[PDB]
Amino acid sequence: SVLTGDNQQRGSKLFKITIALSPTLAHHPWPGLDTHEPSQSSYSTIVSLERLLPEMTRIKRNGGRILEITEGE
Amino acid sequence: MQDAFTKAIVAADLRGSFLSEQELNQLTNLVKESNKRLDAVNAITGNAAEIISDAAHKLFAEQTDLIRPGGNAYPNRRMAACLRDMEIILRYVSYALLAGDASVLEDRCLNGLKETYVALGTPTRSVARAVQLMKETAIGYVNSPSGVTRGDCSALVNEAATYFDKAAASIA
Amino acid sequence: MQDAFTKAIVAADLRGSFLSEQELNQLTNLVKESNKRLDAVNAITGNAAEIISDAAHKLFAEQTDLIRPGGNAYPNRRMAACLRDMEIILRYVSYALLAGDASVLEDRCLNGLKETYVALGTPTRSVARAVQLMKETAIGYVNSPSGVTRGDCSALVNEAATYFDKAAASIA
Amino acid sequence: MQDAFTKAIVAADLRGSFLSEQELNQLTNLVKESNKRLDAVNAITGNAAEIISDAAHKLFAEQTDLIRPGGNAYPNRRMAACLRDMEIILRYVSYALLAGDASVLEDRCLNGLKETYVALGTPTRSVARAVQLMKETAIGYVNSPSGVTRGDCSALVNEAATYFDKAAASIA
Amino acid sequence: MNVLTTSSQRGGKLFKVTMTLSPALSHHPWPSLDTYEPSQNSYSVVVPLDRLLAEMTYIKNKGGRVLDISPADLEALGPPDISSVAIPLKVELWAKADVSDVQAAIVAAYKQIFGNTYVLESERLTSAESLLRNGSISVREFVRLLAKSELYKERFFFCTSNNRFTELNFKHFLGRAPYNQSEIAAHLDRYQTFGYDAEIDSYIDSDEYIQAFGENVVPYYRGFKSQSGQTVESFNRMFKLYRGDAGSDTNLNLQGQKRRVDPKNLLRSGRGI
Amino acid sequence: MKTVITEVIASADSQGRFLNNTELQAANGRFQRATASMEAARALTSNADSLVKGAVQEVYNKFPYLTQPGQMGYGDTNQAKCARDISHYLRFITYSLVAGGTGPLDDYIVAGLREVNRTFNLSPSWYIEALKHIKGKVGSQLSGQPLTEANAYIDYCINALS
Amino acid sequence: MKTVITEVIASADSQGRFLNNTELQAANGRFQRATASMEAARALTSNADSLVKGAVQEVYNKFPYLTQPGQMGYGDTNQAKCARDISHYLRFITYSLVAGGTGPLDDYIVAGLREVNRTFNLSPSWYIEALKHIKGKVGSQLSGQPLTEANAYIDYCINALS
Amino acid sequence: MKTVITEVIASADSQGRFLNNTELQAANGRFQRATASMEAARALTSNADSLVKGAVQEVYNKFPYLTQPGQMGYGDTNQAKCARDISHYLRFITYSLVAGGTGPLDDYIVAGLREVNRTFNLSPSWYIEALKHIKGKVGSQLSGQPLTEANAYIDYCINALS
Amino acid sequence: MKTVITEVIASADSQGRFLNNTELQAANGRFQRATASMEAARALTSNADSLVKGAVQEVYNKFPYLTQPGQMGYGDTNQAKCARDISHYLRFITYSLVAGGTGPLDDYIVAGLREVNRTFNLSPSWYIEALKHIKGKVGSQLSGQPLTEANAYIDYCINALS
Ligand SMILES: *[C@H](C)[C@H]1/C(=C/c2[nH]c(/C=C3N=C(/C=C4\NC(=O)C(CC)=C4C)C(C)=C\3CCC(=O)O)c(CCC(=O)O)c2C)NC(=O)[C@@H]1C
Ligand SMILES: *[C@H](C)[C@H]1/C(=C/c2[nH]c(/C=C3N=C(/C=C4\NC(=O)C(CC)=C4C)C(C)=C\3CCC(=O)O)c(CCC(=O)O)c2C)NC(=O)[C@@H]1C
Ligand SMILES: *[C@H](C)[C@H]1/C(=C/c2[nH]c(/C=C3N=C(/C=C4\NC(=O)C(CC)=C4C)C(C)=C\3CCC(=O)O)c(CCC(=O)O)c2C)NC(=O)[C@@H]1C
Ligand SMILES: *[C@H](C)[C@H]1/C(=C/c2[nH]c(/C=C3N=C(/C=C4\NC(=O)C(CC)=C4C)C(C)=C\3CCC(=O)O)c(CCC(=O)O)c2C)NC(=O)[C@@H]1C
Ligand SMILES: *[C@H](C)[C@H]1/C(=C/c2[nH]c(/C=C3N=C(/C=C4\NC(=O)C(CC)=C4C)C(C)=C\3CCC(=O)O)c(CCC(=O)O)c2C)NC(=O)[C@@H]1C
Ligand SMILES: *[C@H](C)[C@H]1/C(=C/c2[nH]c(/C=C3N=C(/C=C4\NC(=O)C(CC)=C4C)C(C)=C\3CCC(=O)O)c(CCC(=O)O)c2C)NC(=O)[C@@H]1C
Ligand SMILES: *[C@H](C)[C@H]1/C(=C/c2[nH]c(/C=C3N=C(/C=C4\NC(=O)C(CC)=C4C)C(C)=C\3CCC(=O)O)c(CCC(=O)O)c2C)NC(=O)[C@@H]1C
Ligand SMILES: *[C@H](C)[C@H]1/C(=C/c2[nH]c(/C=C3N=C(/C=C4\NC(=O)C(CC)=C4C)C(C)=C\3CCC(=O)O)c(CCC(=O)O)c2C)NC(=O)[C@@H]1C
Ligand SMILES: *[C@H](C)[C@H]1/C(=C/c2[nH]c(/C=C3N=C(/C=C4\NC(=O)C(CC)=C4C)C(C)=C\3CCC(=O)O)c(CCC(=O)O)c2C)NC(=O)[C@@H]1C
Ligand SMILES: *[C@H](C)[C@H]1/C(=C/c2[nH]c(/C=C3N=C(/C=C4\NC(=O)C(CC)=C4C)C(C)=C\3CCC(=O)O)c(CCC(=O)O)c2C)NC(=O)[C@@H]1C
Ligand SMILES: *[C@H](C)[C@H]1/C(=C/c2[nH]c(/C=C3N=C(/C=C4\NC(=O)C(CC)=C4C)C(C)=C\3CCC(=O)O)c(CCC(=O)O)c2C)NC(=O)[C@@H]1C
Ligand SMILES: *[C@H](C)[C@H]1/C(=C/c2[nH]c(/C=C3N=C(/C=C4\NC(=O)C(CC)=C4C)C(C)=C\3CCC(=O)O)c(CCC(=O)O)c2C)NC(=O)[C@@H]1C
Repeated sequence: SVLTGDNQQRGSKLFKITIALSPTLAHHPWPGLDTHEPSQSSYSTIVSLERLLPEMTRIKRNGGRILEITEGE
Repeated sequence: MQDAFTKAIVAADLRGSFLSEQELNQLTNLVKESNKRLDAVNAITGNAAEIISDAAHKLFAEQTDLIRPGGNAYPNRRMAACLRDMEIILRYVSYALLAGDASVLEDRCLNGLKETYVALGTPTRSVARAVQLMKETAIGYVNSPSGVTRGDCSALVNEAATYFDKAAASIA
Repeated sequence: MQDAFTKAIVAADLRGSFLSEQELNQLTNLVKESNKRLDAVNAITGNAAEIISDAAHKLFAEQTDLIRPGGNAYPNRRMAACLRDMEIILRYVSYALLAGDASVLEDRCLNGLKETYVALGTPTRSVARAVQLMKETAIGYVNSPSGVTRGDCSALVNEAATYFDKAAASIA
Repeated sequence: MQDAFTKAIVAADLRGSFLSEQELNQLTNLVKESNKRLDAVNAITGNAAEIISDAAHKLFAEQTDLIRPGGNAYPNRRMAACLRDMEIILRYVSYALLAGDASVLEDRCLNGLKETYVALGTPTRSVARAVQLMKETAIGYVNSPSGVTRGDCSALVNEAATYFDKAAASIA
Repeated sequence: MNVLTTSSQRGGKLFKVTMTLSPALSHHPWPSLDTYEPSQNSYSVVVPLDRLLAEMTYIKNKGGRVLDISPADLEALGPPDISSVAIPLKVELWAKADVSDVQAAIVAAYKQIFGNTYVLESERLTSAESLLRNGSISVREFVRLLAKSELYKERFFFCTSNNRFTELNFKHFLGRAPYNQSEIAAHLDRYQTFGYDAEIDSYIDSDEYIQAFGENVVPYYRGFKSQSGQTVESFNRMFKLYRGDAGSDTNLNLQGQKRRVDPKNLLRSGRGI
Repeated sequence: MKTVITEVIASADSQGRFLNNTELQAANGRFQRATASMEAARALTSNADSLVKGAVQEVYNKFPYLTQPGQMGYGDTNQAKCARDISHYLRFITYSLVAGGTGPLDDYIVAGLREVNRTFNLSPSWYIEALKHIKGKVGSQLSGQPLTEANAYIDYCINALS
Repeated sequence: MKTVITEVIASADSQGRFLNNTELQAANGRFQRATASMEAARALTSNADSLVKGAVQEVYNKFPYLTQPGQMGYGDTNQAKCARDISHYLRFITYSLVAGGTGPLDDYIVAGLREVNRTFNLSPSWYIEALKHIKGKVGSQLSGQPLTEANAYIDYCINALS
Repeated sequence: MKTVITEVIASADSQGRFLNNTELQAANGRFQRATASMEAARALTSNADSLVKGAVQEVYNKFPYLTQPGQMGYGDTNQAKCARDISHYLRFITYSLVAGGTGPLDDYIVAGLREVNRTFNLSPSWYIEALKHIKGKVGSQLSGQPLTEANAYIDYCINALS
Repeated sequence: MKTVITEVIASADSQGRFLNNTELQAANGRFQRATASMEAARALTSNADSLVKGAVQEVYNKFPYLTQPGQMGYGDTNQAKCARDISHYLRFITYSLVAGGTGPLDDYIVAGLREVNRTFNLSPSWYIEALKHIKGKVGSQLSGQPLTEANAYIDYCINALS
């Protein structure tokens, strides 16, 4: 997701992370095995340096892996 | 407590006004029906014992478990209660019918009845059922008397129903 | 949620039985009125804005103090809320009217309403008043429409009333 | 119950100790003021009726709606209550003033007051107002008496205020 | 307790009073020191309006003190219907969402995130809405912006105590009610050191979030239906936290921000640490 | 609120018994009476205003000094109040006629009458005159039972006031 | 003894107040009704005997076995009693009509009914039939309000018995 | 807690009336006396210790056997307690003087005195001596009203103990 | 009758306990005050008459219309009464001072005040003026505590009357 502006109101240096998405990370609210969306196999979210550690760790434990990290700007 | 007349008053009071002529005409006509109204009540009271007796029989024929060991109408003690309760509800309904207002029945009996029944473990469902059974029997009498001047009681009959139903609903 | 049909079903279910033929005939008839029923709803929705606008004007003409500093409809912020609320109640009422059942209204809207109003310090009396004011205006439209095939809507009109009144009562 | 003296004791008790000489000197001086203290009380009690009468007049001049049909001070019955209440609060305040301690006031009087007012639908705001109105009038007398030795009562006057205010706050 | 009649036979609004009993007020007829019975430390009576004044004064003149008074009409009312929260409903924001679908997620998000609390047009947040619908923000990220907004702090966090703000958060961000004091304590500490922003993050960051309503699903009420690792009491708590539809979390009401879940109830489900 | 109908219900309820013949007889009494009562109310309601003017006025004639400055009757506010009050009394009386019991009167007017009056220094006497003057006027527009009813209630207040 | 008149007095007395309009209305009801009530009583009083015979009889038809030896219906003494009793019930019913309240019935017949009946093993059922049979006969000699009144009271007992 | 001031409030409160002259008179009494009371307290507070030693001691002289092994007076723990106790009594007496009422005494010392003493087999007698011995010493350091006050309170306990 | 002394006895008696120091303190208060109280009484007693004349008079100035024919103030009988009454108030205030409590005032005058006044249509207002006028005069003959006392009691009535 291309950042239209700095997403985060609280301000630090912001990094764009692109992740391969497990079904767990974004299960659809459906009966049977939850399926992450087809359209976005790779969600891409800008993240403040402060929240970057948590976000990564949570991504890691969930199947999905970091395709690539890029500074937001 | 409250009744049709008193009620209208109270409303009028908060507006701060004399009664509207329109409003009088509600009461004026209400008066006219009195005689019918009364006989209706009289019919219930006259047949009371029966109404209940009847309803009970039917209630227990249907829900045989109530009267089985482990059920709620067993043993005697409980059974007695259950009969007593039915009666009460009836009594209140009648009261309302005369007043021409639900208030008395709801405040004196219904408000909190459900929860009581719940706490005890009485199945509210069945209670409601009984109330209906009663309703039908009661109407039966109200609507089919002998030696009364023949005419139309429907208006009253329906109001009667409603009262029974408020009961059924709030209990249920 | 619930409505006339579903309701009757549920009742039938607890008895454990197919629907009684008598009971079908309630629903059969209910269907027939549909068209009338619908137009009623349509009339409310069509006039919504107005209904409220109107009722409000009258409400404030009566209880001048609500809009005075220290009153409950002052200042703007509060006024806004009060208008919003009126509308909501209306919205629900309409819903009910279509469903042919009070439930939706009771569960979403009325349930807890009194207590809220209390906690806030909102004078329940006035709220109730507003609801009635609305009622009358609303009926006004339901009952006097334009381009509709002429017939008798009373049955619907009364049911409408009842809904409004349940509202008035539970709030009050 | 409690009062200035008793209080200091209690504190001392939990430390497990005789009273500190410093602490005695609080009480010693408190005694000295007695005479002033007393006259203060006397002034309130002497003028009681008036204090209230006055405050009320002003209260109703301000909040006209209270006395209008639909308001909280209408009808007579309610009005009576409202007067009675004011008085009570006063009574307590006086008590406190003599004791030299808020407690009595808080525990007997203020405790539960707010909630009552809420449940009834009495507007707490207005109640608080009345309390203040009283306060001012009362001070008026405390501070301007007849036949009393001229001197400074401020210390007492302020403490008086505080009591009134605790009242106002907890009610509000 | 349940009251069985709303009004006295003579017309009169019954009020239910609750008090802490005292030995003077009721005592066993035994020899030795006078004791009340333990099970009635908090006693409750229903009194007409007329006797209310005298009854309350007597209670207070003895060692009693009035825990609370409440009209018997409000009391002796149904526990709130759970019809609408038994099955929440659930909103998904698809990618390439229509103008309308985005709207409907926004509304739902306000409703859940703010409690039935009304949000005025001036209160609403254009900027964060603007981000949703051109992409760039998830539903989960929007939710994090709301709970960062002043509007949110003004209502739930600046009026009440942290202990209440916690459960108030538990409800908005997870349907669940809180389970065990441990949870309340951890949030209180996190708030002291990290501060308000970290606390908010930790709900949205937590595994329950994402495991349920992970991303791009507006959060919905999980409680009221059986959840994993959820004490039973929690289910009763939910009935205290959630009163009806058209019941809210309001700072606006008299003594607006109190604690629905008495601290002793939390301690029941699990005491330790 | 005390009306015939409410009372018998109450009595029945206390004993825990169905409404039997006894009570219905009573009810019958009320409602039969109503026709007269109702008539009376229509008459008072219509002439309300005029009765009020006349009364207020009367009071001043009866107690000239009230209109002097520094008194209670003096300055419009007070006059307005005085009007209001008398109108309120009339409204309750009309209500009572219709309700068929003193109920409405008792609860609005009578209960707490004394203390109100004491604290604001309203002299019962005044009200009374108002009423009397009224009674006199009513004694023209009405006749027979309708009249009788009107009186009863008007008096009931006189007695309560005094 | 509970009659309309006694009750309103009682209610007035409890509150500590003079009889006001409320109560008189009620009283009025009792008096206007009386004319019908009184009529009914004259009718029952006259046909008493015949009603009684018919009733007693009925009971036996309804419960043949009673007349068999070793039973309660058997031997004249018992029959005499049975007659007496029904006659007593009738007298109280007449008394009530006139008094204009259930009073007389309550105090003589009803209070203690159960225990008496239990200790002597009188089956309510019997009495009931008696009454019903009566009611049926009365349903000829009377008409309109007079009838209605008679019924009310007769029933009141049925309900008490059952 | 019972002091002069609390009581008059209580009495006033019960009847539901304002503090009038009657009560203030009483209050005044308490305040006038205080000066003497206060003095007495300062005197006891200062000599506390010495009074205590002397008392404890006395008791042993009076009841030699207590100090023998296997008795209560024997072994330091007990002696410590014995000291403590007497000191507590003195503290309450000082508190009472200042409070201007028996209140403090009643609630701490007196209420439950008996049962405590019974269950632990403390003989009232002992305490008493302690007190008496004290009273005697106090009868030197004080004089006039100050003295009188001290006595009153000391005694009050004697009476409660016995 | 409520005086300081009676009350403490009462309170002592209720609890079932001996008069302890607490109550005596209170008593003492009453006695110390008496000297002032007594003085005040001697002063009122002496000037009685003159105070009375002045008061009665005042009332008439304040309410001219009273002296007009057909009013209450009119015709000697009434004037005599009016005098008497105020003299009764004067004698009883004096009694209270001496008794050292409101007691005498309460049962003799305050009790039943309202209803008496209602049934005979005595307007409290009047009395009040009388008192006020008095208070003003007394505010010359007396000074310091004696004065203060006199006031207290005079007022106590004002409050009771209003
Ligand atoms: C009968 C149709 C059904 C039934 C009834 C039932 N009720 C109880 C117990 C109680 N019944 C009541 C109800 C009332 N008491 C009142 O005063 C009023 C008016 C406000 C009502 C309607 C109450 C409160 C009790 C408890 C007091 C008592 O026992 O007298 C029972 C017995 C259960 C028990 O454990 O007490 C029963 C059986 N339940 C059924 O099974 C029927 C379907
Ligand atoms: C309606 C449920 C059934 C019915 C009623 C009915 N009643 C009347 C007329 C009267 N009914 C009464 C009855 C009473 N009046 C009283 O004062 C009392 C209590 C003491 C009663 C019970 C009276 C007196 C009348 C007037 C005429 C008469 O002789 O009955 C009517 C006729 C219409 C009217 O209101 O007058 C009707 C229809 N009759 C039915 O067939 C209905 C099923
Ligand atoms: C009743 C409040 C007033 C009224 C209504 C009325 N309507 C009809 C008949 C119809 N009205 C509709 C309207 C709708 N049907 C739908 O499906 C919808 C939503 C898409 C609407 C708005 C229709 C289709 C009919 C049938 C065709 C027709 O209009 O003739 C009637 C006639 C009764 C009947 O349908 O059997 C009436 C009376 N008219 C009044 O007089 C009332 C004031
Ligand atoms: C007057 C300034 C305002 C006002 C007062 C008001 N109060 C009531 C009713 C009650 N007030 C109380 C008060 C107390 N409860 C306590 O415990 C204490 C302290 C110990 C007090 C002072 C209580 C108990 C009641 C209820 C019972 C009663 O009969 O009073 C009312 C009437 C409420 C009603 O609806 O009947 C009123 C009017 N309200 C106003 O309008 C003023 C601003
Ligand atoms: C304070 C608001 C006003 C004020 C007070 C004031 N009073 C005194 C002195 C006394 N006042 C009393 C009054 C009483 N003592 C009692 O025992 C009783 C109850 C029966 C009362 C009512 C007394 C006895 C005294 C002592 C003698 C005297 O009156 O002078 C003073 C003097 C200072 C002092 O502390 O003694 C003062 C200042 N005077 C003001 O200026 C205030 C308006
Ligand atoms: C003693 C081993 C420990 C202790 C006990 C203690 N209890 C209280 C006060 C109360 N205790 C009870 C207990 C009961 N009341 C009952 O009726 C029953 C049996 C049915 C019990 C067991 C109660 C109710 C009270 C409060 C009221 C009363 O006096 O009855 C205290 C005093 C508390 C106070 O501050 O008043 C104490 C000390 N606490 C200890 O110190 C011990 C560890
Ligand atoms: C220290 C002076 C005394 C003391 C404190 C103490 N507190 C706890 C535990 C808690 N304190 C709180 C209270 C709060 N809730 C809030 O919202 C706020 C801010 C407004 C506070 C202060 C809470 C929730 C807890 C629970 C656990 C936690 O740490 O958050 C303890 C620990 C004991 C326990 O958890 O059972 C202590 C020691 N108590 C003392 O002994 C000191 C005299
Ligand atoms: C208007 C007729 C009267 C009035 C209303 C009023 N309401 C509030 C505040 C609230 N009103 C509600 C209402 C509802 N919540 C719901 O969800 C529903 C049904 C779904 C309803 C009807 C709620 C939730 C609130 C609280 C949140 C809010 O900010 O509104 C107020 C403002 C209260 C305040 O003190 O801020 C008012 C004024 N009051 C009047 O003056 C009219 C008589
Ligand atoms: C008219 C004969 C005289 C008069 C009267 C007058 N009344 C007041 C003030 C009040 N009057 C009442 C009376 C009622 N208010 C009610 O709610 C009811 C029951 C429905 C009654 C009968 C009350 C309660 C008041 C108090 C405050 C208020 O205005 O409501 C005044 C003002 C006196 C004052 O100082 O408050 C007056 C003057 N006016 C005249 O000119 C005549 C002498
Ligand atoms: C008639 C249907 C049956 C019958 C009756 C019968 N009755 C008794 C005994 C008693 N009957 C009564 C009844 C009353 N006496 C009263 O004073 C009153 C109130 C006014 C009533 C209703 C009483 C009290 C008795 C018991 C004492 C007595 O001997 O009078 C009997 C005899 C029973 C016995 O054990 O001796 C009988 C048989 N006889 C029939 O043929 C029918 C079966
Ligand atoms: C001294 C004259 C004799 C003596 C006494 C002694 N006392 C105890 C034990 C207790 N004494 C008390 C007394 C009080 N405790 C209080 O809280 C108060 C109120 C302030 C008093 C007066 C109590 C309660 C105890 C019981 C337990 C305790 O630890 O205090 C003992 C010990 C006996 C035992 O079995 O514990 C003794 C010996 N000691 C002497 O030397 C004298 C003979
Ligand atoms: C003086 C301000 C006005 C006045 C007085 C007056 N009084 C009466 C009648 C009575 N006076 C009293 C008062 C008292 N009697 C007592 O026993 C006591 C307590 C010790 C008091 C205060 C009483 C009881 C009466 C009524 C019966 C009696 O005759 O004693 C009247 C006569 C009124 C009448 O007869 O209806 C009058 C006129 N007279 C004036 O000029 C002033 C207006």
